[PDB]
Amino acid sequence: KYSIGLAIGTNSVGWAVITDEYKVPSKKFKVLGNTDRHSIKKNLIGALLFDSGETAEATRLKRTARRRYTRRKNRICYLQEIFSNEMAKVDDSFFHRLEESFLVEEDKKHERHPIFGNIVDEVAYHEKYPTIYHLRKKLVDSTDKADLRLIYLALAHMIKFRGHFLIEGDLNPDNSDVDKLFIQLVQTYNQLFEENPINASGVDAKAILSARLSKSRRLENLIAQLPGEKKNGLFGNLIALSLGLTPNFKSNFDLAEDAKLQLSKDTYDDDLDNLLAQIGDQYADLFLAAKNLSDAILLSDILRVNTEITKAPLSASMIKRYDEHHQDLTLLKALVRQQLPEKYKEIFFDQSKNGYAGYIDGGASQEEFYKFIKPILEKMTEELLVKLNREDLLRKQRTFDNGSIPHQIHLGELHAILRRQEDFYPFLKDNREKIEKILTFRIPYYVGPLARGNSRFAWMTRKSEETITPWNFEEVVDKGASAQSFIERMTNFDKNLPNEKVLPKHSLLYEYFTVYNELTKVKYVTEGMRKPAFLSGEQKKAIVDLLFKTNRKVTVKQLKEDYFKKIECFDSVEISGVEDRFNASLGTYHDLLKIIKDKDFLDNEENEDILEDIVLTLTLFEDREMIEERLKTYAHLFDDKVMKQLKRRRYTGWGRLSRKLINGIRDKQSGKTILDFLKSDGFANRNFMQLIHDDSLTFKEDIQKAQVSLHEHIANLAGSPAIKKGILQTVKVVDELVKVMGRHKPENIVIEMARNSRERMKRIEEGIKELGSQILKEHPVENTQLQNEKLYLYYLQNGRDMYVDQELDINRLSDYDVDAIVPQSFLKDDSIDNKVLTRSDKNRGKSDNVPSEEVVKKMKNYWRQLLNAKLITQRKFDNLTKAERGGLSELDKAGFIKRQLVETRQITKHVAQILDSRMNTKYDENDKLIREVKVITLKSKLVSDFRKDFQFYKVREINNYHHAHDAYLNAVVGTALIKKYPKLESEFVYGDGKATAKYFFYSNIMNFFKTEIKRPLIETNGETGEIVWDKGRDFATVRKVLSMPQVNIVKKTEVQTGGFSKESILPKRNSDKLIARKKDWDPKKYGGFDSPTVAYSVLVVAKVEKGKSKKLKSVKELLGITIMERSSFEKNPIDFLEAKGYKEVKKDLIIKLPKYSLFELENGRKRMLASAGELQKGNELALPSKYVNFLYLASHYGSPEDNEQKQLFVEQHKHYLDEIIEQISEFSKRVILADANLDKVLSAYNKHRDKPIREQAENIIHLFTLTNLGAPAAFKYFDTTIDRKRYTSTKEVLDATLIHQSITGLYETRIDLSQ
RNA sequence: AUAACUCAAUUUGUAAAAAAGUUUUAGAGCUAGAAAUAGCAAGUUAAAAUAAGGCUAGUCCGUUAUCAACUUGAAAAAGUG
DNA sequence: CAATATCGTTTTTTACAAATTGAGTTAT
DNA sequence: AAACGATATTG
Repeated sequence: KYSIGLAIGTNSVGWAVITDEYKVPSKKFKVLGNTDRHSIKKNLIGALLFDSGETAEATRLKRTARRRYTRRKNRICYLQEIFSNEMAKVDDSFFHRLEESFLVEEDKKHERHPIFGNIVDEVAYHEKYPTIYHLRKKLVDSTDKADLRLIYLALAHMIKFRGHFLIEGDLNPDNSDVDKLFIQLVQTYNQLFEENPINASGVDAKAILSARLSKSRRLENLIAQLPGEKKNGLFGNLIALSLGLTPNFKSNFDLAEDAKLQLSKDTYDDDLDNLLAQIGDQYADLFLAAKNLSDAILLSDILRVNTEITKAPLSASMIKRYDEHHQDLTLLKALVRQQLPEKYKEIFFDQSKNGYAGYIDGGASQEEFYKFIKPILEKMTEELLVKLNREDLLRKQRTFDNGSIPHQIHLGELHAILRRQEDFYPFLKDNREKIEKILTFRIPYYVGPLARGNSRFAWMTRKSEETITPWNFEEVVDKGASAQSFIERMTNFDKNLPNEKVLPKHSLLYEYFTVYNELTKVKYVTEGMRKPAFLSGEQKKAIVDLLFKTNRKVTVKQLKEDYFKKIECFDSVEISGVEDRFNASLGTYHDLLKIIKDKDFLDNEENEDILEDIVLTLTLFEDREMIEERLKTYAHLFDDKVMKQLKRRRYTGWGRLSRKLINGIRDKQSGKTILDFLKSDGFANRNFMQLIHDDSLTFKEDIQKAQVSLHEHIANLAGSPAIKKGILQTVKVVDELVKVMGRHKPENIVIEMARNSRERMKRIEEGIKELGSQILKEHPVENTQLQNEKLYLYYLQNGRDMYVDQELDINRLSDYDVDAIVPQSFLKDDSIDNKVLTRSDKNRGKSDNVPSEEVVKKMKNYWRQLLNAKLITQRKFDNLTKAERGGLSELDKAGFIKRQLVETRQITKHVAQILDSRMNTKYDENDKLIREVKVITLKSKLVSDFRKDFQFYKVREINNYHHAHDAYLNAVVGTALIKKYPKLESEFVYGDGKATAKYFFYSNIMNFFKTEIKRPLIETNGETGEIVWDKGRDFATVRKVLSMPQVNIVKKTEVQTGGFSKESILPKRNSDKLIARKKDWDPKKYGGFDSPTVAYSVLVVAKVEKGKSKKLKSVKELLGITIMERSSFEKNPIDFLEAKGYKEVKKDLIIKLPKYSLFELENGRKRMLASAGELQKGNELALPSKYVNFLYLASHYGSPEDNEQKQLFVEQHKHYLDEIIEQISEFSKRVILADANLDKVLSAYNKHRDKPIREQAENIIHLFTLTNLGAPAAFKYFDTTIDRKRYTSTKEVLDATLIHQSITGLYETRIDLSQ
């Protein structure tokens, strides 16, 4: 009877139904409602359109913040309860006056002045401590009893903005010694390098190093004062290290191995060892003197103050900003009074402008302020331009860059103060430790929410049932159980033994397994032997003992040279399981050898269980203390020093397989586990896959007896949730396409699926740094410039030709080429991973393969550097060099040309497996599946070529029909292919010398559609002789369907979700639009929110009052039920509406009208709801095919003959231009009703009738955005911007007819809103 | 087409933290003038909220997914041409 | 009532598991 | 990152 074609997209599912002649049936569907019609004819073609599914990411970030906010509230709430009793004596109303600081005087309960509750004290406080940092410093330094209130403020400010937790352990501020500490580096160097000492030279390390520039410059500046020493010289890189940077010590010391050290990465103790153990331990006291100068200079850029003057150098640093800002602003006033007085009001009164007023009172950033007076200053000062570059000019203390500041330095003052004032307040002494905890304490990430079983999100497990707090957390939260659950709730079960947890990737047993499985198919021959042979049991264990347990990685060259030669005495050997080196390696054995320094223990086979628990622990837990905790049992087996280093050794990653599978389950026969068979299987050297599939053994069936919704099922898949929206809708479409054919399943279903600025500047910034290249500090760029492919590429290649070797010219990009590495005529990859910039695609070598071996030779060296500079990926590097493995074999070639029309994407196959198992559900007599329906899958190239080649052209911007057209051409091409070539079923249909013919064949698979290349009019399958294509009638019946104007389009109506409103918190204003940020906060006094999201409009017919007397008038209107209001409304719709003003509401006439709800009006004009307030265009323009194809060609400047018979088609049919405008205008005037817009278009067209046919078509294609279904949008007719006519009312709809559609549009229910 | 491993890149989902930003109030503006309006001085800080809120009352939850109509359902979802 | 213009919270860091794509080894 | 629905402003 029939087949179904689908096109699955993120915003659309197009569908078609086709009969055996490739025709698409029409049919009469019932039409429900209260209308004149009881039926309608509908062609079974259409498309569902829908807004994108969104990721949970924004939802998550909002969520994680919501919680940061409720918890910083409880921090202050902890602090305040401690203070309550002694503060209820100094000042009854203090913690209240704070609470209501936000209220206008009128709504206040206590005195307006928060701190002291009168004007004279409050005024005085502000005079003495302009900023809270003034108060922080005094409270830390001073010894005087201080006011409980001024103490409680300093403390809360520290707790309420406690800075970051990115450093572990304790930070101690101690500069002062920087000059002596630098001269200890220069001394404890010149000891070692006796020959060529560095002149300490009274060089000002102090200033150069604690200057306010970058690290990478403070370095240049410091080797600038050192004569005849390079910034890459040994002392050069030490200084980079002392400064916090990541330098590379390799070329100094002649190493083959990279030696980079970041003092404040957690592997520094292990990397320095790896170096020192290579260069000698007589260099320990050089990475020592560079650590000493590091601890005095770590926090330069935050501190800016000699810590000899104050235990409070962070606040002092801030008071410094204050004084400077004051000093500099006094001076900047004076200077403007003298020199540019006309412009003074502007700078200092005007908040509109980014003057000092716009800085302070407006909304102007430091950046925008600094951008405004750069000019003014130099047109006038010398010192202020110094400060503006440094970004140090009229600084505020609360700023975007305080993200540096660790919780440790604020804990610093927080501590100082308590110590100071516990001398006077007994309760600050008794509670000093509670209060540092509030600053200090932080729920560990591996615990998560502190839920009591109303958190979907939560997993932590309670050691008790009390309330958790920063002080009782250890004793009430079972942190270990939680830490474990954090990881184990996310890890895979062994798919094979689903009861069993996958082992740690780095499990000693796991690695043994991984090596054996790979060592059991290593073959080898000598000269003497008749055939290549597997390894013997005995051999493996000797290979494993001598090679795997002394080298991290074992080479084939080690195998030949180190085992065979020196244990077998073969001068020759030919190995056949591995290449170059062994994929598997006992990574963990050597980790543990280097640490437990006892070979005999790791081998000893009774230690197995323990060492498998040590690694599990090293993997489950990344908290070093908890690791210590877990490892405690075994303290007795290895020295103090050896536990200190086991705990630091952490692992991540999980296996794919369990312990039971590998070395647990036995063969009944053998009493041998898998690992036993890998370790020795005699003459057969069976491998895991095999072992699990050979019926000679117990294993396959020990496994088989261990095995096991739709919406749930689709959401559990792996891909964008955007495409998973398509997937559901495509299925739901298919079930209505089945219902519509009277519950008859198709013979066939055909599915095809479809496929910035910041991340690029970091890829280059980082790239060029590591490369030691001047190109940035020589042609600065910005984030948004690198969206130019050619510019991006130029910079990713160090301004250098990828195929030649020679600078390129930033000013000649437009003359050079973006060549594809593996050519575009194999791989339709057009990403950075397959593109290169070069002065011509020529220099590549052959058009017909990877870049030549000549080129690979010359360039390889550079490609490596770019690879090492993360300026090319491994994928790109590997393609680039592939010519030096014979490049593209005539079978790799064939490989890709099949890949071009065969879907390999996992997600598409998931789609097919679902549709198959849903269509095919009945079993035969021998009890295998009866496959009633074939699920064909197609790449999107087939139907695009098919469209190019027979001139069924597509132009997306005309209307939404092409989604449906593609799905029809998918059912057509799809069913034809597997009619003509039933053997391609193995490749396209879901379920269970030669290379050049595979190519030529797949290359040409689609020929049977054509009459010449000479093929017969009628095409047939040679075996069954069934008809597959009648070139004399079938191309005609395609052209019919394409030209068919009534195609079923349908926007998915959708209840809106997300933010209540816009986020912006607006000044006060009289306006019923404004929304209360909290119940008591009338926005007429406090400001608040505008722009709520309508979750859905709702038709109210009721009565409202009118005029002084409260005469009931009668109304029918659309009321927008906002997202906030939604839960209220649904709980009691009448009550909600009554309180809005409505009366005698007719509850049975209440229509939910989601976004997009459809309305047909007067001349088949349609509108779709956007809001209770604004309508969208609801009509499609059915442009004739002749005009579509005209517009394709015209706009598009085969070969010369056809690219001429189709250019002479354009010139001959130029009447089509005026005809196409005539079309848009009969439509626009019937349905769009944008008089002035239509008339600027008519005008716009007429002026440009004098311009090439190509140009005039490119821009008629833009005119369709006047006529496009959905929200109006701006477009240009040439240089004529035509702003959007919008429908800013929903009244006209209120007596129109509501159309309620099925997903397919086929079934309807039209209601005639005249009631 | 599947399975283990290797190397790289990506995607999805979760938790813990940070800095700003905004909004009201507080930080006595001053000297003229009846008045509207001038001149000058000031400005860097702070409290609080940061989805309204919710009952389950947790140092929890609140912006993802899912949604034609009619009948049936809490619901998912079924029945309906 | 209709044309036109303005508007939209931003950014950091740490820890982790899972698919998937695609170059390679070994296998059903 | 737009796009498009909410606002104010404006004619």
